[PDB]
Amino acid sequence: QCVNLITRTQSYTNSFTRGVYYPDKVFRSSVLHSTQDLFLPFFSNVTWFHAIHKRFDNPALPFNDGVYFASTEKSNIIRGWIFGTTLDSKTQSLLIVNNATNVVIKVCEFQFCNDPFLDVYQKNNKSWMESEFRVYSSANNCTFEYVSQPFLMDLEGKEGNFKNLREFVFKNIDGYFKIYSKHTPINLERDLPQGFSALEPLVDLPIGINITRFQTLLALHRSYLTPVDSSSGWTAGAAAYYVGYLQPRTFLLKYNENGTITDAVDCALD
Amino acid sequence: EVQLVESGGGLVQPGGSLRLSCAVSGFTVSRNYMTWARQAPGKGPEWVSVIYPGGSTFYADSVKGRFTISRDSSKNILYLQMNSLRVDDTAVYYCARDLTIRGEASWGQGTLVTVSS
Amino acid sequence: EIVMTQSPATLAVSPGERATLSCRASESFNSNLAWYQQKPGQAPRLLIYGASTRASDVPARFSGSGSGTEFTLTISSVQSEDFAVYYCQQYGDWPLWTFGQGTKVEI
Amino acid sequence: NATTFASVYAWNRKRISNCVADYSVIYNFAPFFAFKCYGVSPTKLNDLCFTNVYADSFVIRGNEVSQIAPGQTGNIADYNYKLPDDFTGCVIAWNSNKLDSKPSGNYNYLYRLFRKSKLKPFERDISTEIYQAGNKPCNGVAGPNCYSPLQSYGFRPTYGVGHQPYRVVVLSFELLHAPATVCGPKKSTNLVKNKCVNFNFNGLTGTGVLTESNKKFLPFQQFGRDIADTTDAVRDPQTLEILDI
Repeated sequence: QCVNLITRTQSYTNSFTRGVYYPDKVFRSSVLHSTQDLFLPFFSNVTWFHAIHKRFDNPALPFNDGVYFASTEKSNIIRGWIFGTTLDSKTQSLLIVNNATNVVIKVCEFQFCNDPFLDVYQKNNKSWMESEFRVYSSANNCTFEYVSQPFLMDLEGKEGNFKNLREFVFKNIDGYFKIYSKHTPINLERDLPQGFSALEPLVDLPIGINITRFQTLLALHRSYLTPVDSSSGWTAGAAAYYVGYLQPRTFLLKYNENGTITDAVDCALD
Repeated sequence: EVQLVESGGGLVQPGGSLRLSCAVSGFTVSRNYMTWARQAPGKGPEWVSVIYPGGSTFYADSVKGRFTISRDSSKNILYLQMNSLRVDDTAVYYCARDLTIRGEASWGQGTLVTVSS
Repeated sequence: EIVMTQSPATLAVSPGERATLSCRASESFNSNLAWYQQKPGQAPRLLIYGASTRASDVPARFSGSGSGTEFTLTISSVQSEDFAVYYCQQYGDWPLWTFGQGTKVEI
Repeated sequence: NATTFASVYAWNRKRISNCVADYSVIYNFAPFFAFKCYGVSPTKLNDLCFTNVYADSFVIRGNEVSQIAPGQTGNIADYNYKLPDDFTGCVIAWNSNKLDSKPSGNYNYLYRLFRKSKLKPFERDISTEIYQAGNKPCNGVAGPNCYSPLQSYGFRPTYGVGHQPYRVVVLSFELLHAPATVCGPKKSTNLVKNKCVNFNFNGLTGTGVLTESNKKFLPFQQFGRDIADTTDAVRDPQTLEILDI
């Protein structure tokens, strides 16, 4: 099925030293080198979304030569990833879902909704009764399968202080789409922290596609006791996350004696 | 009922050419296998050529490379063009809808094809 | 391809008597033998297909038995109409088959 | 080696992707009636790399396994299966009389011989429509010349060489602009140390002498090139052995 809300109704901030990954699979120790590559520029405007989570939005995030995503959050309510051009059985589309048990990767021609939604309550059963799966609902005429290990760190963390930051880089180049990931603990409870760490690659998928739009999927569903308050509580403010874009410049690095990237500079700054 | 009427037979010299028609009443020639059976006056019958609804035509070992088997669906007539005839081709020709696997069979009356000089 | 012999080739049974014919194959096929009846000046008519079942409007006297390289055709009561020529076609590679040679049954 | 083998009319697509073929236990299993391989040779199959591999299964008579060829038609090659002319693979057939051919009869094994047209290559047409072999319409009931498109093999242990049950496993190898996913490249000699020796690791070649692990490589790393743009630290791809060149 499909849910579209007629009741539909961006707080920019600064990225100082974020968005640095290992450029290759070689190891060097206590040296420096420069690369002409696409990174996240230092001290850049990034779109911090509506900083709560009641609220359920339908934006149109454009994909352009890779996307840097970062969202410190708990319980992993934000889960999905949809990539494509029009997602309406006309051009090729790609679906990544990253649930707790496993991950599923497909390239298909799905009928993605304007505002799709994942499943969920307990109510004396203690397990989430999965209500519906309103993400594609049709167009299963595709011929691909890809399953690997579950990706993200475990969910339902209810620590007193903020713990997890999950940082990803999506690089769709050459039809050789690459995933860079990092899970890091910072406990200071204020926006993007002032620090430095690197990102590592783990997934390369050769398919070959043009992606002009991407959109992520939220967890939870209709409030329970289905006869009453099925779905009217929500507004166009879905969640809080950080999205940035990459540019090809020169980003001379610094390696330690253990090979970990410890410092970096930008050659297009001051 | 199924009725098969053979025509066009006669006396033709060896090394010549001939064309036989087989009028079929009862079904379509483009949906049934037509066997162009021979019978000697002294010996029994044999398989010579077969045809498939998809257009697959097959010939026997001694008749291959000389014969043409064709179908007319609008006229429902099975045609057989024979070239480079020999003395051994003097027999009685039948149109055979054998179809003996399922268990119904229809055979034509045939014509006495005489090849001599 | 598979050829056959018919035994006996000089069959002669009086009217109102049981008749026996045997067909011996050259090779082994997929148990697909057809007993065919041809009258003098007539088109051949199928009696038995697979050597176990009679044809349409064919009386119950004709019965087939055996499988492999030997087959037996039995006529229970020949009454003035089954005196004809019998062939044991081998449609094991159907429609590529081989008919008989001749089994003129005399009174 | 599949019990209750897939028959010819309903051959199952068993597409192989992201796997590494061996091409050895295939040849070393059962006396093959016909190991014919047109387009590609089975000897170099382990060396050739392909993007996708399909596997199809047929059960046909021994006089029908020769019908499976490009440009050939027949009882099986016109209505049961059709081959594209760009086929690269093998037409391997068994001689399975012990597993199949029940004494009561393998009447579950059939084959199609009725169709309104020739089968398209790489197309499966499984239907239960009554074929109109005559002029009158069927309209569901078996009319004058309306019969089912299937005919029983009746496989039993009294049949001949060309009429016994025959299990055909056909492999289709396709290559395109996508990178090859199915290969057979598993071959790795044992290593030595402290010797002037040529080495080939993951495709990259060189020569020199070897030293055991001493450095502090990352949990994910394989290449230890230094400041001088020279290969000097490598890993064994099969076992976690860090080496110095």
